[PDB]
Amino acid sequence: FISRFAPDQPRKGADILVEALERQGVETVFAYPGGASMEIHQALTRSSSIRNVLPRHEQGGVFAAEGYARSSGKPGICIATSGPGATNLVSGLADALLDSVPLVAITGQVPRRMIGTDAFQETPIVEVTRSITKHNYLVMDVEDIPRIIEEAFFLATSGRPGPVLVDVPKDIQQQLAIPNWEQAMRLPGYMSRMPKPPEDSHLEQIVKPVLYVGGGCLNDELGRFVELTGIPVASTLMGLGSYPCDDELSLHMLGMHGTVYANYAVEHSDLLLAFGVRFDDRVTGIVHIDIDSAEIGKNKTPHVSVCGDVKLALQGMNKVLENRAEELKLDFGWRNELNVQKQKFPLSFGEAIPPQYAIKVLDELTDGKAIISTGVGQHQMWAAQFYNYKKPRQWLSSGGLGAMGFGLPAAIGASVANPDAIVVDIDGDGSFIMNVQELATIRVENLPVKVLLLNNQHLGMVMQWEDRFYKANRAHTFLGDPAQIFPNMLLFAAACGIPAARVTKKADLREAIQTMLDTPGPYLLDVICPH
Amino acid sequence: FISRFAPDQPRKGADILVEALERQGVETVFAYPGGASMEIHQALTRSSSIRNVLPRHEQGGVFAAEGYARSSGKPGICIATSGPGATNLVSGLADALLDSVPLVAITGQVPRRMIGTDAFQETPIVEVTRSITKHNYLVMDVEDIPRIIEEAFFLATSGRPGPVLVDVPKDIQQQLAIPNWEQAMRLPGYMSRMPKPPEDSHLEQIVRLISKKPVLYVGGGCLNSSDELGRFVELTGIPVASTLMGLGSYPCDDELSLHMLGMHGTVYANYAVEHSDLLLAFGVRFDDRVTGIVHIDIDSAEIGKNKTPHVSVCGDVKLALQGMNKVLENRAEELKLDFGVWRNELNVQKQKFPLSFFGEAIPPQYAIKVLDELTDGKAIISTGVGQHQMWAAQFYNYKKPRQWLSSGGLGAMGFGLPAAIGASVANPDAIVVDIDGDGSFIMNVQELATIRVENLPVKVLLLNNQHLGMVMQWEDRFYKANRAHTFLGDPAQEIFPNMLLFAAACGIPAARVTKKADLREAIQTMLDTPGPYLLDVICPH
Amino acid sequence: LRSHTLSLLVNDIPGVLNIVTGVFARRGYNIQSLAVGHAETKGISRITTVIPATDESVSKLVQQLYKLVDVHEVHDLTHLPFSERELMLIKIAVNAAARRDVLDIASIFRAKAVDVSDHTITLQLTGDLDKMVALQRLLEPYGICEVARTGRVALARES
Amino acid sequence: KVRKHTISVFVGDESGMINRIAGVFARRGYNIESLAVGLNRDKALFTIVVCGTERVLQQVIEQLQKLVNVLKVEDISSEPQVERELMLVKVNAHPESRAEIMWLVDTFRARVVDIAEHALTIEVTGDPGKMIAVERNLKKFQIREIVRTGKIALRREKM
Amino acid sequence: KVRKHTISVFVGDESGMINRIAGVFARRGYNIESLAVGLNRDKALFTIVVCGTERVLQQVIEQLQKLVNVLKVEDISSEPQVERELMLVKVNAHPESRAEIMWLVDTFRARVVDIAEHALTIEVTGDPGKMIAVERNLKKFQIREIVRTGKIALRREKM
Amino acid sequence: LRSHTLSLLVNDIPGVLNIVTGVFARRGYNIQSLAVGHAETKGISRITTVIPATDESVSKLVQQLYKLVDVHEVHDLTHLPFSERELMLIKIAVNAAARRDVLDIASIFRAKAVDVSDHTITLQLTGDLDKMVALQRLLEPYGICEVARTGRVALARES
Ligand SMILES: Cc1cc2nc3c(=O)[nH]c(=O)nc-3n(C[C@H](O)[C@H](O)[C@H](O)COP(=O)(O)OP(=O)(O)OC[C@H]3O[C@@H](n4cnc5c(N)ncnc54)[C@H](O)[C@@H]3O)c2cc1C
Ligand SMILES: Cc1cc2nc3c(=O)[nH]c(=O)nc-3n(C[C@H](O)[C@H](O)[C@H](O)COP(=O)(O)OP(=O)(O)OC[C@H]3O[C@@H](n4cnc5c(N)ncnc54)[C@H](O)[C@@H]3O)c2cc1C
Ligand SMILES: Cc1ncc(C[n+]2csc(CCOP(=O)(O)OP(=O)(O)O)c2C)c(N)n1
Ligand SMILES: Cc1ncc(C[n+]2csc(CCOP(=O)(O)OP(=O)(O)O)c2C)c(N)n1
Ligand SMILES: CC(C)[C@H](N)C(=O)O
Ligand SMILES: CC(C)[C@H](N)C(=O)O
Ligand SMILES: CC(C)[C@H](N)C(=O)O
Ligand SMILES: CC(C)[C@H](N)C(=O)O
Ligand SMILES: [Mg+2]
Ligand SMILES: [Mg+2]
Repeated sequence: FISRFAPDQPRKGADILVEALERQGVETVFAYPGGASMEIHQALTRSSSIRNVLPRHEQGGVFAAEGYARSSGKPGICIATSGPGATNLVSGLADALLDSVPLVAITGQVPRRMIGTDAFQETPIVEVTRSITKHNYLVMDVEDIPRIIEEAFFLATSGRPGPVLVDVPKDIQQQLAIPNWEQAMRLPGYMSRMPKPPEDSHLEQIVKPVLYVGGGCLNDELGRFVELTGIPVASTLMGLGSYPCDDELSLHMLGMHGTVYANYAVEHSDLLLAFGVRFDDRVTGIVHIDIDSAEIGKNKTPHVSVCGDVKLALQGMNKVLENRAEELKLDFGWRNELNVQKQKFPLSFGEAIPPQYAIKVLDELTDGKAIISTGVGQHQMWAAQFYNYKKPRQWLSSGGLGAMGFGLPAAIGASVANPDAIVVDIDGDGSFIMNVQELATIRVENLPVKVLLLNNQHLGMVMQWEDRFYKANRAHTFLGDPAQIFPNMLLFAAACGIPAARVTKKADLREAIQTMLDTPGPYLLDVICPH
Repeated sequence: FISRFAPDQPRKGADILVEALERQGVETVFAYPGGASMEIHQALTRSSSIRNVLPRHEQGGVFAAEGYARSSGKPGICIATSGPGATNLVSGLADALLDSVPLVAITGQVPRRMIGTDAFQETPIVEVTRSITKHNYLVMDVEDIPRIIEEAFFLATSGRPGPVLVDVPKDIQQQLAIPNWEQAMRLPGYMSRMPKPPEDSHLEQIVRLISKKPVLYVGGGCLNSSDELGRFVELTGIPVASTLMGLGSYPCDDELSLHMLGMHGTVYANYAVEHSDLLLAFGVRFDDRVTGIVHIDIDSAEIGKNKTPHVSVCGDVKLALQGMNKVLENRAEELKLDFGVWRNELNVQKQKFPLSFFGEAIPPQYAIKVLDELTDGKAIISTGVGQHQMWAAQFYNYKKPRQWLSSGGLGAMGFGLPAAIGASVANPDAIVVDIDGDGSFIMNVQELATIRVENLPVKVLLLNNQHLGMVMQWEDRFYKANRAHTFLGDPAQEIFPNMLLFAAACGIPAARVTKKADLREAIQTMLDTPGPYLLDVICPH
Repeated sequence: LRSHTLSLLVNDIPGVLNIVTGVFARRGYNIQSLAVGHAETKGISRITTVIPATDESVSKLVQQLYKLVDVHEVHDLTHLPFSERELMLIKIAVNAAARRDVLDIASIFRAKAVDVSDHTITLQLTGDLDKMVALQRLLEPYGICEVARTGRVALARES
Repeated sequence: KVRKHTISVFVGDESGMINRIAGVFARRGYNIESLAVGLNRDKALFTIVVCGTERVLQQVIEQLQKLVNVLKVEDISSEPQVERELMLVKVNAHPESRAEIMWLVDTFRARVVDIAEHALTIEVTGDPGKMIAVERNLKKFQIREIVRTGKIALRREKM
Repeated sequence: KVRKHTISVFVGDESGMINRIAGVFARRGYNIESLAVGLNRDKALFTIVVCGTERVLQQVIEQLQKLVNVLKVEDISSEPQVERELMLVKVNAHPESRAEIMWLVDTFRARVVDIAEHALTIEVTGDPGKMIAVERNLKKFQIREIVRTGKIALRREKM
Repeated sequence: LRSHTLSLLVNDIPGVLNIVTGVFARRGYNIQSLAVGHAETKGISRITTVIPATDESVSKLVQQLYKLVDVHEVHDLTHLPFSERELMLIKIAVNAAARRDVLDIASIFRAKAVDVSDHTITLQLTGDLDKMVALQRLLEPYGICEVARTGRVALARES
């Protein structure tokens, strides 16, 4: 590290923090100006390495920092001003804590002497967030900033990843002090509980089976293990991409919206390798390997369970299998019976476009290599089932929270993290309009984001619970004007100087999708569908 | 009340709740559908008296329920699904608790057996909100619903008003049970502390104190006492200074209305305070924007909070003014109150420092003087948080209370457009005008589609300047004009976005205006056109 | 349900009790008594609590508590052999004649008198919940004014 | 003028009451030295000990009255009062050490709760000044564990 | 589920009554672990302790009612009850051993009955848990003889 | 004013107490209690006293006392940590019925009886001023005859 100040020069706490971030390898932050963040924003302008991206609404900021953190694996960062700013973040933190995504939020706070009185824009944000974050800190002394920031990045990344928050009073941000980059972490409880490396005796004990993998497998070893075993793999809505969807053994999504053959596989399996999963009710309606000792036995009691990083467990088992593969002579050619089920219940759907065809076309026109983000609607299930992901992180979606509006900003995060990737946002009608105001930001950065809108003039997924269970009764699920596409999203694109088109025909759509992929820079495609 | 069910017919808890709301005089609710609120939404469709309004974003819903509650004085209501729905309400509740606005929020929750498992969309919303609400309940039994709802409406309205929240597990909403509309409130601590009527001995001591340079200082606490205050001003002739929340409580056009005081307040009102000899702090909390003594308040906690008063009284200012009005009336001729010297000296200051503000490059203060003139100062005005809020507060003559709707202590951006919806539902035939900066505006621009769904006659006045103006000012004033990205246009060029197209997308007529001489007719064209309209006013940054 | 005892050691940061009590309240469990105080070393406090629960649910709750950054360790004591004590102060409205009677009960319980007025007296007692409730049930005929109970405190016995 | 004030709070019972009470001090960043509470019947009485200024106390002692389910609140610290703490301690006790420590317990009017050859459990009760004297004496012995309730208090009834 | 139940039996007196009572347990091959009785006037109250299942107890506790001269029978084991044992022990006591054992008796509130230079007789009384603790302590001393009564019990009168 | 305690050592010459009491009476200060007696060595006496004063005026008065030829040393104890005790005898007119009641109070205060007649009884008490005045205030209903209070005695504690 190269310091902009002398090793003994006293400087503002703000610059101390900025340096602490640069020292941690920070490169881009999402932030919004306001009366409690001016010091930080001015320091971010004095810095040269960290890029600043200003979204239109703070909830867009936190979602962009989440898209960035999910696609790059790097810890995402977002900053906001006290009061109303901070409170807008809550919808983000509640998502991060549910998907185990590392994220660090920093906020400005009222002067220390003003805390507790209800001063202008004062808010107990620490007390509001205490129950929905992995840990959080109130900075009472500039001298702890280096240690606090370090501990924070460590906590965010170590163990099960999760969001963390640090609040800094304005006067502490202005206060001049001398840093100290050498200090120890004070985590004596947490450190003592950090998972020890896996024990080979269990790996050897592990040596109609089905592999069940989820978000815990995000970090080759599984593919190698599949070679040493030839076992069929079932993946969750979060496990997608961890295993190539085009492989013969990839059973795609399992569960309630999952593939029928994968569900049959589970229904008739004899050995379940629950590696990196939490037995979510959408899946459940046994061998467990996990880093989180709390998930062990949480929803269902396993026959065998191991605490520790699945990565090391797979490397160990891969060696144990390699030195004994010829002795074990594993064979489950169960595989045929399940293939027969694939043949008996394969996936399926005039000019009134099938949305599944829009996804099949987009997969094949992009080698299944493009980065996908979604809202939360019928379109989230279709874009999960019908697109063949070939890398992890190609799929970005709200797993457990189900937060509408997630799409567009998560596409921004992914575009900043992967400057040259093909980024396509596949979105609901309801899910799109909730954050349509962020389109302005794309024009400011000229990001080549591709927007695909599955327009059917309704809050769509709720209308499936109407038409399946509540006797098709309309609880206002229709979003159009009863007297007569509303709004004309073409005009929305026009307002941003972004080229766009509307499509209605199955016969036009293949050329239209290719037109958006051909067109340099950003584009909007409005796919008019039957409800 | 007329029940849709037999007095002994067991029915779903959802219908029990709906009936409990109808029994409380509920008329319209802002709600958003989702997997934990379907039961409630269905019951709301089976009901006939309560109208449902569906906004585009939940944080629009809570701001409409706040606009409705502020303009009508009635307790506002909003409903939302669990998880991401509930969490988006937090920005509203934090506002209500800062402005003492009564509001009741109801939300659906995961089945009881699932709580604490981290189930799909589960969120400890009770624990998240516990520190920012007057009280909150977790409904553990359908049988308490009648009592809980009653207690809630009472708490929301009684004492210092404030927001309250009730969370109901889905299975309890479906559970069939027999109601009981007769049950007592369990509020022993709170009830025991409710303020007793004011004591006349203090009113008479106040009359005694009523001085040579007195000033009346009133804020949001005077909302329900405009007539009594006007009468008191007759019995005294004392000049009145009003806060950004006190506006409308006292006619701005009266000779004694000094308008806003403080950091942005009028220079003459600030001189008045600087040289006053007796301060009647009635319904105020000594906020730092005002402060940088007689105190009357319902909230015993505000007494002596920021500054120690010489005399203080706990109780409703309404009763204190009625009592003092009688005490003064029976002795007005004996007291012979007179402050002409002080009143004149201050008028001299008015003359020396009157309210004041480059070719066709529009003065926005003139745009607001025109807006007052063309609306008799009678319209409902709503505002964001930038420079535009200060101008609309200073340069418009409010004649009645509740004419001014703005975020006071919290300052939440995006408040305008949904608060205009609330006021428009509460006052079907009023003129509603929403005044905004383009930073304060764009954060909630997704709500414009709702206006077309309801065909509401809302008038939007966008004071466009392509910057975050209030932020861009404190840079140019203090932080050496240096820029934390305070520009929101495209550097390569023109107004961005073209808000005309945003109106066009909703089939709403609109206009753009750039020059001082057109503006007076452009505002009149917006006021004359039936139904909704948008005027985009282009200003120098 | 049945009542259980938890003993917890905590990293003694300002505000940590709010984090811990939030976990019980998020499961909805009503803590019947709590005591918190300095442990054997500078920089640690012990919390001890009684809750109505299942021995299944406490096992889930102690697993759940280990997710906190600021716990050092947590124990159920309920199935173990443990020593237990509890302290109580009680005030009573009493006249000179009844004072005799009350002093008799006190002597039986081995209660120590600790305040007197010819209006009222107060007694100190130590023991366990059965003697506590027994006494508080026996003194009902007199105007019992208030009862400042500590909640239990416990330690396992290795014997 | 940092001082170790003590507040007593009287309440009607609800799930999460200790979490509302602990939130008002956590929101300041103030530190609770000790807190003790036991659910008496339908109602409960806290006694709590905190470090800070008498200025900021007037805020937190006012803000506690805003809660709908608090019945009464007092700063007890200046008034004439009964005041007691229960402490419990386990200490290693070699047969010789068993000889002197016997002289100590025989002094403080302490009781022994259980015995093992490695350690003993002792129950100690009295005024906080005796508690500190005891701690300074035990400092010379190999403590094994200690736990204590925090000071309970009640006002003395002057005529 | 072998458990160590206790039964209490109230009788009108006849010569050989204990022999009928002891026959019903001997017939099963059951074991009387302890038994105590004394003729109070014209009537007597046994308390007895046995090992086995709650199933077979229902047979022998029924078969005891077939006797013409039993007045009442109860299984007392589950109820809230007063319970006590008397024990008496003679132990060798060398002048030094006399020093530590004094510390023990001074702990358990034991009394000394008679003295000789070779041995002492001690009287011990309390709950069975104290009795076992005492035995585990005396294990380290040269016992000479011991005898014990077996537990007496009575139900506590709840209101 | 506030009360202060002075401890003085003096040459024990015949008539020295007149010199010392002259210094207080020349300032006009009304001594609340005084006790004088032999110190730790032959040829020295200790005087101990209580006076209402300012902690300014006691500093002037101890400087003033050093001018005396017959003093060895003088101390204020008031701001120091010091142990304190006081002795009282009290006589009461009491009949056989009230004698019961009085013995009850005595037992509570841990007062020891020391004279009896069927006309009157006298009690001995030791402690500190609050128990002294409390007892004297409580026995008012009976014909309290006389009180022979010693005044306080104090020594600093080095701990
Ligand atoms: C309407 C809707 C319906 C849905 N229906 C389905 C459905 O039918 N099927 C389906 O699969 N999903 C569905 N989902 C998604 C669902 O909410 C859950 O996310 C999913 O069932 C389980 O996610 P997971 O276990 O794979 O990841 P999660 O457990 O939610 O998150 C990541 C996991 O990774 C583990 N982990 C993290 N780091 C490590 C590490 N280093 N080492 C080991 N482990 C680690 C964590 O402990 C955690 O368990 C649906 C979503 C929606 C919105
Ligand atoms: C950028 C910005 C700048 C600002 N600058 C200024 C400025 O220069 N000047 C200015 O005036 N404001 C300004 N404000 C607003 C100011 O900061 C406070 O938010 C405002 O004063 C709050 O309103 P209030 O003081 O009247 O009390 P409120 O917050 O509205 O509280 C209501 C009061 O009424 C009392 N009350 C309620 N019912 C009764 C009753 N029945 N009887 C008696 N009392 C009752 C309550 O207890 C309480 O004291 C500014 C706001 C912003 C966004
Ligand atoms: C914030 C929030 N509000 C409401 C819901 C409930 N919900 C789930 S998906 C959905 C509608 C999906 O419609 P759309 O976004 O248009 O996608 P589509 O179903 O047409 O594919 C709703 C209202 C939610 N998940 N989150
Ligand atoms: C959510 C939130 N973010 C930031 C602020 C700080 N803030 C106050 S006014 C303002 C913007 C001012 O510009 P604008 O709202 O467009 O109106 P203008 O000042 O030009 O009149 C900002 C960022 C805030 N109050 N709330
Ligand atoms: C241990 C606990 C009471 C801590 N001192 C707190 O203030 O939260
Ligand atoms: C009174 C208190 C101990 C309450 N039962 C709680 O759980 O918070
Ligand atoms: C009652 C009993 C001791 C009887 N006298 C017997 O001899 O059996
Ligand atoms: C010490 C004093 C009382 C002395 N013996 C005197 O006679 O004066
Ligand atoms: Mg939809
Ligand atoms: Mg603006």
